[PDB]
Amino acid sequence: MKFGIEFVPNEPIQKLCYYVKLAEDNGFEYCWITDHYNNRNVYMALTAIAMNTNKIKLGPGVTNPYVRSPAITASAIATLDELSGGRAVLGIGPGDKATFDALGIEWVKPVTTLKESIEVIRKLLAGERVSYEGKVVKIAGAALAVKPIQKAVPVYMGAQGPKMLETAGMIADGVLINASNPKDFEAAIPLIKKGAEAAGRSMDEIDVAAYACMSVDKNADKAKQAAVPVVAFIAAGSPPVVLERHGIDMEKVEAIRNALKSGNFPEAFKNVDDTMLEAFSIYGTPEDVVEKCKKLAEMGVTQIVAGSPIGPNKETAIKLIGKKVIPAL
Amino acid sequence: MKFGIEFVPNEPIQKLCYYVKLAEDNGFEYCWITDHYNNRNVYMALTAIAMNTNKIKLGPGVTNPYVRSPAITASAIATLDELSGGRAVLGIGPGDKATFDALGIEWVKPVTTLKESIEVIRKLLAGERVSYEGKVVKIAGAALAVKPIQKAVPVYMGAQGPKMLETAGMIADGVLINASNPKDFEAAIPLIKKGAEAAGRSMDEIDVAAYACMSVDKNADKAKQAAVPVVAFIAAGSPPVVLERHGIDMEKVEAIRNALKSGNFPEAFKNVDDTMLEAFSIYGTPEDVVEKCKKLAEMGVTQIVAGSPIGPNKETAIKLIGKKVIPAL
Repeated sequence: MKFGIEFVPNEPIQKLCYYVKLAEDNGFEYCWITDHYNNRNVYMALTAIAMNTNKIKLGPGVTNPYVRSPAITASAIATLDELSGGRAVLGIGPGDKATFDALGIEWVKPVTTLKESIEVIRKLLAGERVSYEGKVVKIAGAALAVKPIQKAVPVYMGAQGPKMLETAGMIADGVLINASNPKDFEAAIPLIKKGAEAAGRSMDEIDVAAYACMSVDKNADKAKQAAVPVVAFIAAGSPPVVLERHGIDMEKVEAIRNALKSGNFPEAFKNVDDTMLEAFSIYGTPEDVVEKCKKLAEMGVTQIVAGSPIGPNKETAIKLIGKKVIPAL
Repeated sequence: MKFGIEFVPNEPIQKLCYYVKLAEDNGFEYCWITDHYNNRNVYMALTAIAMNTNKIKLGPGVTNPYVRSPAITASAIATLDELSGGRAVLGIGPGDKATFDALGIEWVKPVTTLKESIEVIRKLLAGERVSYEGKVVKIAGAALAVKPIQKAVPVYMGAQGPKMLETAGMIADGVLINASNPKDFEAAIPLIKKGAEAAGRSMDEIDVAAYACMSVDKNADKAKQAAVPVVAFIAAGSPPVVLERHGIDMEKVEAIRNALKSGNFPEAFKNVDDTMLEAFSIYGTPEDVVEKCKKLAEMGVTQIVAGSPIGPNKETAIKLIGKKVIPAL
């Protein structure tokens, strides 16, 4: 089992560089940085991280086709790959309507746009002069001067829905699924396989990654309490099918929704229950978390991403995962 | 007279960082990095430059509203300003049709779009929650979490045309004019002044920058020969009015145009003449260049940007400008 780590660049970049180097020292193999217009710029953060690291793979987790031209995304990735000596990965998903509403961007045909953007990005990274008359993406004579070090930079698709999961099976090197529980992967991974089989691919060529809420502490209950804020947001944002799959109490989900939309975070967290914590986070002592990670592997997960909060104290939790979780997996 | 320096990030970023640190050591006050999708990413380059420098102001020269959301541009600038301790500058212009044709981007109302984008970027950088119903740019509830250190990051507009120059006079902190000869500023600066007066502003609040082709060498003729390739491109791309102002031989301009569009650089360079070099570059010994810079200051130029080639050898020329040009001005 390979481990990744996820951060929002919402603190000074020097602090983030400390966390990622600490993660590298502790045997994490992937560093995923979120890409939201309101925070520190993802590629500037990744440049600093590359300068402070040596071996960990790193990239946006995830960017999207809309906030920058896919041609800009390609050369940003090539730049990262050069600086890092061949360690770049491209995490890319469809984005979200709330963001694009605020920025005045039309969310055109997200599944098609993501596929066409990935094809164009890969052709540019391969050094091709690109003429591409897509249904959405239209390129006429574009060519990079900047070149990656890797022959093919791996592309990980953010995928939550069936059509996106099947598309990832056909074209992606990895899949970032926002889930933490085996039931979710029992359902998701067959859809990826359907796409792999349609494309004549083996699942061996696809890294199925759990983009998980993780909270690890020597005290199981402190780990549980630290996962509550993130789980509140995950439950509030979960589609019906996910809430049905885990038997979540919908009246509690509505209480969380109302509290979050007025910013009453204490009130929202009051409504998180044990069912929600077991469904939407990997939490507990190291021994607890190792067992949970094993049951995800049994469903076909091949990368676990230690996502927020990581633990009650991120510094402490990164070290504890490195000493008593990663070596066991 | 303040000095800037311009680079294309078309080599490994470490080499660029050496040049910019060398420029800082030699008394340059501004560093302008070009923003084109085919090269290394401008903000990744600027991050590395910021880490290798201390005092020089730095930013894109120039970005545009189209290749990234203006909200992304705002947080990229804020991120740069934070990393650099308050040294960011935002160079921004309209872009160009050739690029946007290749990327599938419609070049909507260049002057209006640039004005609205600047207004939005400034409101975002000021910490405002932005609802902006522009003729082109439409923002609904966007807000940054990242903050610059400067209260107002200076905005320099790239401006070549009359409407853009007048707009820059009304709204910009500085103007980047792609010209090297006093005749061009004699014509341009009154248009900026027209806008400043319409907005009730003093020209004291506007840094008029000559975004110049510069070539300095202890041997005047080596300096002249090093300027030929850039001057060939400037002459080929100049609007009629500029070629008319300098009495350029249009037949040589056409020979240059045909050679460049087939990539015959030797043939294009054969057609560059003394008239073109005097009109489109600041070249010669340090003594020559000092006098030429003084005649630009007399027209109202307050920053000279040492643009490509800088000299026959960039390292040698940066040092020579620092020792025998900047101190004299």
